[PDB]
Amino acid sequence: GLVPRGSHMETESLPWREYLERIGYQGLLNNSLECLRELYTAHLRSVPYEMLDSFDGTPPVLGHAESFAKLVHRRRGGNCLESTPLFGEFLRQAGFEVRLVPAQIWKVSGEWWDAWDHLLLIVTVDGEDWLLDVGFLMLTFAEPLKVAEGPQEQSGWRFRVAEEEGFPTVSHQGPDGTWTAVYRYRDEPQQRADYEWIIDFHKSAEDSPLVGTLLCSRNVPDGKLIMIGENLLHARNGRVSAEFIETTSRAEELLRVIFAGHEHMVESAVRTWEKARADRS
Repeated sequence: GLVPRGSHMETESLPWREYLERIGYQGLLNNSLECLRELYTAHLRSVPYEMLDSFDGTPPVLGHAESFAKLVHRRRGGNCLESTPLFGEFLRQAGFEVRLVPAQIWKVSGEWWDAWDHLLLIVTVDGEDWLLDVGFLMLTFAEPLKVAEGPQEQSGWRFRVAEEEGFPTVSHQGPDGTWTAVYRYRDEPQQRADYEWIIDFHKSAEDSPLVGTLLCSRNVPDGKLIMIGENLLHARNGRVSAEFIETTSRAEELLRVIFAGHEHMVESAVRTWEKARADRS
C-alpha cells in the first residue's frame, strides 16, 4: 500500500475491533485485572494452538500486520511467535502495562530445550505483575499467574513461580505432589529485533520439533485437549489422561473438537496428521 510494512503507522491502525470479534470478546474494556482475566480466557478458548503452516519448514512471518491477517482475517490458529506478541501489542494499545519476555521450555524427558525460543507476557496491574501465555502447546496456567511466592490453584491444578538456579521458574504440581517445571523466563523486555533470531534457529536446526510434526491443542472449560502426533492428552480438573490414536477416523474426530469453530482447518490438519504418522514408519 502506502503505509510501509512494519512501520509504527501500520501497527497503530490495525482494526482491533475485528481482533476482539475474532476472540469472542464483545464487551467493554478497562484496565482492571478482571478485564485482563476475561481477555486472556477469551483468547485461550477461541484460538487453537497450531503449527500447520510450518509442517513444511516454511517459517512464520513476524510482523504484527502479518500476524493479525493470519489470525483475524484468515481465522487461523495461534502459537508463541504468531499469537503472543500480537496479543501483547493489543494489550498495550488498550492501555495495559505489558512486557514481552523470553522463556525456555522444560522437556517431558526431563531437561531444557536448547533454545530460549518461547515468549511470555508480563502485565503490571496495580503494582503487581501477572504472567500470560497465549502461545503454548501443552498445559500451562489458563488464568493469569501472579509473580509471587506460593502455590496458586487454578481449575484443580496448582502452579507456582519460584526462583530456581537463578531464574524465575513456572512449575506445575503433579499427582504425587512433586512439582515439574513448565518453563523458566528472563525478565528482559523483548521487541521484534530481539526475538527475530528464533526463525533462523529453526531453519538451521536439525530435526526441529516444529517441523514435520502434528502439534495442536485447544483450551476447554476446566482443561485442555492436546494432540501430539498419535497421542492425545486430555487435561481436565486436575487430572490428565492419555490416548493412543489408532485410526485416521479417530484422529479426525478429535481434530474436529480441537478445531471446533475452525472447520476450514480440519482437512489440512487430518492430511498433516496422516503425513506425519506415515513419515515415521
